Amino acid sequence: IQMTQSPSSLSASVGDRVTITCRASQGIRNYLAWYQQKPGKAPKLLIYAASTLQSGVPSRFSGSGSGTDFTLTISSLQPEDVATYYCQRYNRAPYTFGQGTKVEIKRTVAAPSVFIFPPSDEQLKSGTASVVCLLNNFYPREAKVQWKVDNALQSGNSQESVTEQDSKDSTYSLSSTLTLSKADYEKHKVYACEVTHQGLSSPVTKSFNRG
Amino acid sequence: EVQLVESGGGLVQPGRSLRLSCAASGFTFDDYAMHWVRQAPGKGLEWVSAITWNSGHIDYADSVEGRFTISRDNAKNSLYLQMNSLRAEDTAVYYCAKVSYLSTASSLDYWGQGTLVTVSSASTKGPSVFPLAPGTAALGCLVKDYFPEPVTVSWNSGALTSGVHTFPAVLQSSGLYSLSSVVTVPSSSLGTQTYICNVNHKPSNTKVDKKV
Repeated sequence: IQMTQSPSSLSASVGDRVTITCRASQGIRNYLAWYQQKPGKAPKLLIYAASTLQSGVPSRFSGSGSGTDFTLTISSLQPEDVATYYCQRYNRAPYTFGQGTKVEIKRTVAAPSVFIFPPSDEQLKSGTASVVCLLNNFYPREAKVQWKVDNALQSGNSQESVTEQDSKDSTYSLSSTLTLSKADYEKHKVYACEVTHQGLSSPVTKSFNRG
Repeated sequence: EVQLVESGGGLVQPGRSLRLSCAASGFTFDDYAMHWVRQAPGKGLEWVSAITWNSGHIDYADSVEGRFTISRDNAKNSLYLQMNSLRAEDTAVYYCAKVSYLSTASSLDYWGQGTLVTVSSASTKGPSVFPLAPGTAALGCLVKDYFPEPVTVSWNSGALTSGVHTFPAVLQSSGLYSLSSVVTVPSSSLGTQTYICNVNHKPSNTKVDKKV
């Protein structure tokens, strides 16, 4: 008993017709369901009996199939439809799920807003420095953050984190953290994050003074 | 208001056991089959176990078999999962789900918010929380060096929703996690309205209102 879906991932534009397939390894008649999971939340039931809609579910989600081959169609992709969709066999044990299909959204390119944060004095007391750079409400995901300390490129000492894709305006957000000890942090004046992004004809650079 | 509230998750050591509970209300529990599904982090949904309305038939995912024991108390209107001989990749968010119709041959039509289970021989460590201070301005809190997940973060006792971004946690070299939550607010405020990040990390039983 396997359930397989394709694609594993897809981008598409608001208005587009999206298609997701699900292949059961053995005839399941119409005991197939479709679930959406938004990031952060618990899964909702969209379609059951291969093609029956759950109540209160918008019509633009449509399901077809019988036997082994099944299909979820979303026929007018809206920004709130960003999630991962799962098929599930339920005719019999095992009640197994497909691998999932992440669906990401449009959209026109948008520039980040860049902010810089020094480490609080309550933290240098603690013994270590954290410097934080924030990129806000951009698209697409791709972004380069180069840290610079006394104009020195910095390498091997940042971690990064991306929020999932906003349901409303289809954007991402990034925080970068530069960590280094009180030793090095006291040794320099200019800390800076160079931000490089498709929505920015030239890179933007935020910076502060003290140390 | 249909409800399924899981509980019982947390840190547990390799080899040990955990009992997950799930309290049911809204519908008539005594009448439905129930399921346990789980999700590792960033990974996909995996079905675990099912049991019929009268405990008459049980099914387990080869993947547990002889380690997990689903059960229920129709009087207490509650569902259980006894998980034993745990291993790092039993680590996951575990959901209970209700079945839509009568029959086990029916879809799952409602799922709890779930409980995180983390399988690890590392001790809990509470976070230290640091302020990140600066048209529009941005501020936030740095929630550093805690274990295990989750922490949650609101601003101004939930009063402040627009402009909040809480970033997924990153595991550090040290073996602990780090978080950062942020907000965007008018540059005009600042010196007028006050901003407070409210961090809560249960596993360590600490709250901090850091006050930026």
